[PDB]
This record gives sequence, C-alpha cells and structure tokens, in this order.
Amino acid sequence: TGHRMAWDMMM
Amino acid sequence: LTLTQPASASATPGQRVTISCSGSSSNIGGNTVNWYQHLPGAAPKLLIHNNDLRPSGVPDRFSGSKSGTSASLAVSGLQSEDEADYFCAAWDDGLNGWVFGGGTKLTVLGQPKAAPSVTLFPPSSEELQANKATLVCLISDFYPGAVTVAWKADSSPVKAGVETTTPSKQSNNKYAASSYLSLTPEQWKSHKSYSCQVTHEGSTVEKTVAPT
Amino acid sequence: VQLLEQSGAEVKRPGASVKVSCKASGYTFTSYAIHWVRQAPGQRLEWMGWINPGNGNAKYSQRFQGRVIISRDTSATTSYMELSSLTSEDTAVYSCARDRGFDLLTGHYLGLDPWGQGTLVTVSSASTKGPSVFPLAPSSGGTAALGCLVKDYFPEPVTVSWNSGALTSGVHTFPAVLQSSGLYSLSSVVTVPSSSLGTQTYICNVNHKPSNTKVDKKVEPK
Ligand SMILES: [Cl-]
Repeated sequence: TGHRMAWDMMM
Repeated sequence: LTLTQPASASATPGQRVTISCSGSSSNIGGNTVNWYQHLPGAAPKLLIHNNDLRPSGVPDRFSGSKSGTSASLAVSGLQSEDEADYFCAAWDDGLNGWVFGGGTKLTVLGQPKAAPSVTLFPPSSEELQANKATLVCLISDFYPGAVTVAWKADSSPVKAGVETTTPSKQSNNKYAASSYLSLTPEQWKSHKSYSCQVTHEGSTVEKTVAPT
Repeated sequence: VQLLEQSGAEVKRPGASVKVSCKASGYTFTSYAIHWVRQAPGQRLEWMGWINPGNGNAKYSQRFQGRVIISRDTSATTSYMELSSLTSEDTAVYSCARDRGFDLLTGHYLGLDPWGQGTLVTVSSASTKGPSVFPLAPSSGGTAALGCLVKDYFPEPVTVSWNSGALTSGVHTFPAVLQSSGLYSLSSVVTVPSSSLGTQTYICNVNHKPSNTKVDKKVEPK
C-alpha cells in the first residue's frame, strides 16, 4: 500500500 | 528492507557537502524521503520532510532533493556544529512500514591529528592471589578515532583472551580506548614479557611489562 | 513543546517479555499515530509497528507479527510496546515516534517528529554479579598513573570515584568492555604527583547498585 493510502486507512 | 547511504562524508568549514540515499521503487520511488540529524545522546531531529521541505528552526543551509529511486541531503556553508550522523527514512510499500538508511557520519575537517598516550598495567598481586591475571592497556588523547591494538607474548602475536573497546570521544574531543588481555597466572609467570602495541595513523607505540 | 518520554533501561533473560512505555505530551494524543522502532548495537534502525491511539488499531511488521503488541492508555496519554520470547538478538534501543501525518490542505507528508529518547533493553542469561576490584599500582615523570580494575560485574552500571570525590584532577574512567562470559569490566586511572606517593592515600570507590556492593580499594605503590 502506498504511504498516503496506508496512513488514510490507519488514521 | 534497506536504504543505502555512504558510511561517511567529510568537508572543510564553509564547503558544501552532499549525502546520498539509494532505495527502490517500493520506497523512495513512490514515497517521500525524510532526513534526520542524530547527535550523541539525543533523539533524532527532523531536518527535511517530504523530500525537500525544512521544518521550523532548521537553517536554510540544509536542503534535500529526490530523483527516481535516489535522494540527497545537501549542507552548504558547513559549520563545525554540523558534525553528526544523518539518516534517511521512507515508507516502504512492501513492508507497509518505515525503512531507514544506515546513516552517514559527517566529519567537519580541520582538527589536527593527535598521537595516543599508552599506559600498560601488569596483573596486580591481589588478582594473581585470586588465581586470575589481566593486563590492562589504556589508550588516550588520540585523533582521529581509529586505532589498532595488538598484543604479544615475548615476541609472538597473541589473539586469544583479548578484548578491546571501540574508541569513544573524551571531553577534550580526542578519543580513548582500552584493551584487556586475560591470562592464567601460570601463563603470566612463564613468559619473559607481554606487550601492548597500539597503531594510529601509521605510527606505533609499544609498551612492555614483565613478571620480573 | 511536544515530548515523548520513555521508560528506563531494562535487563531481561532469554524467554522473558519486556514492556516499554512512551508518555506523550504537548499535543492531542489521540490525533496522531505512534510508531515503534528499534536499533541493535552496530545495526540500522528497524521499524516494528504502529498504532492509532484514538481507536487502538495496531499494525505490525511481518518480522515481529505474533510476538509484539503495541497498545495505549489514553487517560495516561501513553503508548506501550510489549515484545515477547526475547533472545539476545532483541538487545536494542527501542524508540517511539509521533506521526505528524499528512497536511490535509497540501498533501505534504509532515514527518515522524518528535521521537522519544529510546529505552535500552539488554537480553542476557548472566546472573547479577558484583565486581572484583583490583589496584593498578602507580607507574611513572613528575606525575604517575595509578588506577583500579573493576572486573567481572553484571549488569551495568558501576560508578567510580576517587577519594570519595575529593580527587578529580587527572581522573579518567574508561568505558566497559563486555566479555565472552557476558560479564563487564572497566578501568579507572588517575594521574597524581610522584612526590605524593609516599604520603597521600589514594582510594577508588566503586559502587554497583544492582548487586548491592560497594568497594573502597586502596591503591599503594609497590
Ligand atoms: Cl510519503
């Protein structure tokens, strides 16, 4: 998963 | 995984120095590079985020760039206080987490070479009474902070029973290290002498002790 | 100013579990992810995992999945990292860091900032042992070096002073070496006037809190 997608999902 | 940085970089004051970070399509290729300064005993300090952006407080002499799967930190008008470890960081799409470079130690050139002082102590009588023997080689006041220590029994090299510390900075900004040779009392008493031999920048200092 | 403050150094035996804490202040705790990373001696930083402190959702590196738990206490604004089934490969400094996340207006990534100071965890099968202190009898010009060998103790640290702290000029205490036995040794040396050797008493004071041991070793000429 790209960084922004991963951060969006987590937060 | 892994980002790759050179182990060291160096330049004189006022010069410009660059530090590179190489990765892959799944980290630097697709995500941003972020750079940190690490000084002894302190938490990492963010210097550059999002490839090229400086946080508040960071001097404009620090800049960052990224191209393809590589990135670079540049420090211009180098100052002595800039001597530090610098490391890069990027999100990795395969790990789904962060990866970090191994760091680059930036040396600000200018400090002159300094030769080591070497003191070698033989085993104490009390230690021998405890059925042990330790030779202690103490090395101080040298610069740069790289030495080699070799031990000899009579004239032959000894490798067994040697433990040597990594050189550490002293308060005077020179380095110190210590080396220990462990022996049985019988070994100590059986030889004519033992020696500690310290090599630094191509010069050698040798100290010798004897049970006699 | 934002701070992440970590718990103190820990010594653990193989097979045990360790729990490290990271206390956050100076910002809204539940609004930013916390990451946990570690760095073994001589090796690079390695990411372990992260947590959204708002809802407790934690995700882990596949390298640690199944033996790490990252958690949080929102009332205490603290995150915890628990690592189980420790081996000597787990000796490392464990650090937390705050994810500033992405700027919602610009899309820029804002960075992991700040970071905690780190907590050293040492995994060793060695038993607690007080040091044997041996005198290093004086060696010479107008000065002479004498010292103490602080041998075979575990775990760190030891403290060393000379003459109960009255002697500091010319004192040099060296970093400890870690031996194959898993025990530490260090030396402390002091340079003193040669003229004083017949008349002045020199004592090294060694304190090893973990074994509840104190030694005051007199160092005499030979
Ligand atoms: Cl990014």
